[PDB]
Amino acid sequence: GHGTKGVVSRYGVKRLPRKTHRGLRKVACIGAWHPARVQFQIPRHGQKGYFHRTERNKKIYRIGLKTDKNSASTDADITEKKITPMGGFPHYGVVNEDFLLLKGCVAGTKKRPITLRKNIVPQVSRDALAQVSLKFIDTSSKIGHGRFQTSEEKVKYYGPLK
Amino acid sequence: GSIKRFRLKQRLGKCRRQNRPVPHWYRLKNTKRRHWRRTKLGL
Amino acid sequence: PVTKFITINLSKLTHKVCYKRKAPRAIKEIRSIAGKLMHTKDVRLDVKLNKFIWSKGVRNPPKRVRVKLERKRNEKMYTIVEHVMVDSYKGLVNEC
Amino acid sequence: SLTLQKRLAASVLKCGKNKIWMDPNEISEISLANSRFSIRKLYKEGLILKKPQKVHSRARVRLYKLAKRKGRHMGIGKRKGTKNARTNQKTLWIKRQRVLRRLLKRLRDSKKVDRHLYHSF
RNA sequence: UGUAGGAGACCGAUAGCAAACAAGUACCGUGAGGGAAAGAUGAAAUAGUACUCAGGAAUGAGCAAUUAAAUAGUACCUGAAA
RNA sequence: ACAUCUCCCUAGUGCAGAUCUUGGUGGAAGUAGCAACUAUUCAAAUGAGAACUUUGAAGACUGAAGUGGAGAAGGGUUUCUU
RNA sequence: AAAUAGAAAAAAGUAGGUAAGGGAAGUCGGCAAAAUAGAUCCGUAACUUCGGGAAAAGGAUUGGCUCUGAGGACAUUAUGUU
RNA sequence: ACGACUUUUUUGCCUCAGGGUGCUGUAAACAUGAAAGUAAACUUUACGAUCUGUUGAGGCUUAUCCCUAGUGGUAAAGUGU
Repeated sequence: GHGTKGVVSRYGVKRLPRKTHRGLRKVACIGAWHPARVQFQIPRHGQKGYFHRTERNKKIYRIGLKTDKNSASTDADITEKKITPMGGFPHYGVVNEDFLLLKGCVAGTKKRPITLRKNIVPQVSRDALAQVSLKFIDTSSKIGHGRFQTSEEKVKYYGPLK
Repeated sequence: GSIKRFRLKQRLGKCRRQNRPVPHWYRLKNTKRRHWRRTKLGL
Repeated sequence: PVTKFITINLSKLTHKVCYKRKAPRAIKEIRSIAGKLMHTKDVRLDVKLNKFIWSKGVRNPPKRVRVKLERKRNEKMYTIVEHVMVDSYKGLVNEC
Repeated sequence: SLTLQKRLAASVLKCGKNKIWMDPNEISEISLANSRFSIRKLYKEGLILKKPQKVHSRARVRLYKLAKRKGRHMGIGKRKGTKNARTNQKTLWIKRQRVLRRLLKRLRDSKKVDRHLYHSF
């Protein structure tokens, strides 16, 4: 959700020239004397975000398990990692239980419920068929600029402190 | 302005004297009142 | 009646507001918090505490203040809000 | 309202209105005053005071002027004036001529040079 | 025209002299000048709204009270339409 | 104070309208709006009632081409106390 | 104290800022905005009525600190006071 | 924008505090420290931008950060059917 927004934000129209008397973000010209009504297809001010959306065909890269002590660890990097970042996720902290690692972007905010559904028809594509082999999963901080990866590593790096 | 002559002085004191409301002892047996900013003397 | 000693983070309460209204808002937030906590109609804010809030001018109020809240019934219910001088804010507790 | 008292008080004190202090206690007694003789009495007692002034210190300037005397801030980035505006051309000329002419007269008059040598020099 | 009379098949308060009145006034224009709005309680106020209660005070109400009449209460006749 | 159809003279005699004249009044509407000039806060007093009265404490601004002193024009008791 | 206050903080407006890589290719128009700008030291063309052009163009430098050097006035015959 | 929406109201929640994660960049203070020189003794004592040490220090880090049933809190008692 972003609130009720202007035409540029909501619909992506080009701004009016620098010259414009009543502002650059002033609307698209509706036009038509006949028909004698606004054409609904015109872009216009109102809500941005909070829309229902189906993302389709997102690949599962990994299903994590709470039971696994090495859940976000890999065969390549064997140090103890669970999916929870260094200092936890911003606004979410510890991931409590089992988890889905899904390719790319997902609609809505963190903290939101998300519904996963099987595809309407089975998928025979290369990308569908393919077996993922992960090499590494980051657990660096996203609270900061993620300069470090684990609490042990931070202790080893600094050493002495007050 | 600050400077004035006898006729102006007398008239201004006259206008001041005049302005005062009607006496209530007469009334029990009307008014024209001037407010300085709203109505100027026009002399 | 009771007298209790608490810490108000004003930086948190003044977070959204502009330089010009920052110290006024901080005063209002103190009054509102004390009022809410002691749940009183009348809240009285001491001059020493006021001087402390306004000390660094409009831009930069104290980020944390230790306030003394006194619930007092003499209806004649009110609370008085006063500052108690303190150095470090580390380890402070919200008891009587 | 202390209006009346503050106008009289300023004349009694011989000082600005903004520097007059009325005691917040016994304010009724102060407010009851209605003559300059009364206001004088209040000041004499100590219920109306002229404030101590805000008056700036020369201290910061004295340090800076001492530093200027030490030659420290006379560098290029502390110049905005022309060399003439910094030190005037006429003044320098006038100094050299007057000191030299005083010197020449004193040598001639004391008879350490002659009139001829003096006039040429 | 000024003053004094007598008049009327005239007008009856947006009419009629600009003026039924504290009007050639208020007010406006640098000034020459321009120039209004503006009558009605009742028979009698030497009948003008007493007194009480509730009201900070305005005011309201009264089992209280003038008048034949107060939804006649002095910006008071009747009191149309919007 | 009112009528006259019994008859007849007389008329400034019949309004929806003139972007009519004059006066009142709506819908528009609790809306447009109350947008120059850095900032006020705390406690008290007054009083029936205080963001904008008064006092005190803070914070600030005008910044000597001043929201400072004096004066002219012009205004004319605006002064000042109660 | 300004003909108001409070609370919220999105559009939109208005006075502002700031922007990767490009650099007028947008638009009638580099309009807007920005770049430039003070001093000292250098250096300065076409052209000219020889007066100018000219701050041309084009460069460099500039803080803080601790010093070094130069510039007066008085009175002892080379020395002092300041 | 405001309605509206998401919530929670004692196995919680808020509040601070602690701890985590960070962000900044080495605080004040003191040194019988050094430092271009300065002045005053015959190598010491006054003065000195500065730099180094104590010192990855000191600060800030929830408001729309994370964890903690750690502190203290947790009211009105109103209204429609």
